Amino acid sequence: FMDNVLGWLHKGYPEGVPPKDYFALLALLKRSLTEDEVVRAAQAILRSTDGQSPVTDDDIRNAVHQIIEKEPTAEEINQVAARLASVGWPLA
Amino acid sequence: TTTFMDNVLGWLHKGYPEGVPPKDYFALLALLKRSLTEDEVVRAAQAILRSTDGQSPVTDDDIRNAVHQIIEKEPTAEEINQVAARLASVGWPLAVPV
Repeated sequence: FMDNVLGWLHKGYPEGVPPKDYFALLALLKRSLTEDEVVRAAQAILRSTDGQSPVTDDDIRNAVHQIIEKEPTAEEINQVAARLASVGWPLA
Repeated sequence: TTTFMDNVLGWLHKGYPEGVPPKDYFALLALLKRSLTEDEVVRAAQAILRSTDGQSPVTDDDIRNAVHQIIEKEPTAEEINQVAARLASVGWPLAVPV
């Protein structure tokens, strides 16, 4: 797994995951951006950045949030980071 | 889909009946994200293809057994799915979703 998914899990459930939240947890873990959402998110970053300053997880989270209008998961952020990497955009 | 979640949720409730403490997040995520390597997928599909003729749709049980022999431990839902998907890429009759 990616390090930030584990970080995301500690952030979301700082004192443990109670059994009443198992469905919510797994549903969130399963969630991903559609191809069209990944295109829009990467586009949004490219529109707002110069290609020198490395793009941060926070930058990507904000771009994705604006698009899906809800708190992004680590997996969603990573889809966009991957896409930006495919066009050589610097990543933090 | 619904069945994927049914299966993982059933597993989670059984493995962690009183909750998942933060010390077990590493182990939990490792299991949830565990996947067959490409070469393991190839080997599973090949063993299944050798022992079936299409008159009997490949079941979850068929795939589970094939993957178990390869990885030498109980296969997860995602590992089973990877093989079902590979089999579907050659149009092999499947009982299970993908």
